[PDB]
Parts: sequence; C-alpha cells; structure tokens
Amino acid sequence: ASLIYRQLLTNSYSVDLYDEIEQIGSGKTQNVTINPGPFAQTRYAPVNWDHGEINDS
Amino acid sequence: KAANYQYNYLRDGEQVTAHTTCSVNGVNNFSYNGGFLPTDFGISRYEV
Repeated sequence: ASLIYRQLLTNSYSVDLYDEIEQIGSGKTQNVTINPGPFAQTRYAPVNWDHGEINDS
Repeated sequence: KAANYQYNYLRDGEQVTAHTTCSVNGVNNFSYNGGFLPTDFGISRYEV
C-alpha cells in the first residue's frame, strides 16, 4: 500500500485543473486603488456678509 | 429697461457664443413740466 504516496505525488498535476475549477466557481471583486495626497485641506475663502443690492431711486 | 442681446466671436479659434442682458440700478429719476395746460409739454419722469 506504499503506492498511495507515489500516486498522489505523480498525479498532483490535476490540482491545476482543480484550481481552475474553483477559480471559475468563485465570485470576484477588485480595487479602485485609493489616492494619497490630501495633505492640504482647503478652507472656503475670506467671506464677509452684507446686505444685498439695494434698489435706490 | 432690461435689454437682452446675443452674439458670438473668436477666442483662440474656438467659436464662443455669448448671451447677455443689461440693466441699470440706482438710476436717478428727473422730471420736467414745461407747462400745466393740456397743450403744454411735460415729462413726468425720465431716467438718468
């Protein structure tokens, strides 16, 4: 019964087929690789509030 | 009175179409009365 190990080693190539099968079976996702470089947050502006355009006559 | 107007011109080749409307604010309102008769001439209000 020693030939079990010999047979498994010799026939091990079929695991490539098994890998292809499980690859086809598995669902897939992916990445949108993130950007670095938010090193400078930006404020709005120097903003001053005032009454609008008065309509004089 | 509000006056609208469209046009176009050239700016580095790419034809630019522009659309504008002009008006006034803070307009002074003068008035003149050359006479009080019906025959007389008058402008109740003219803008400057």
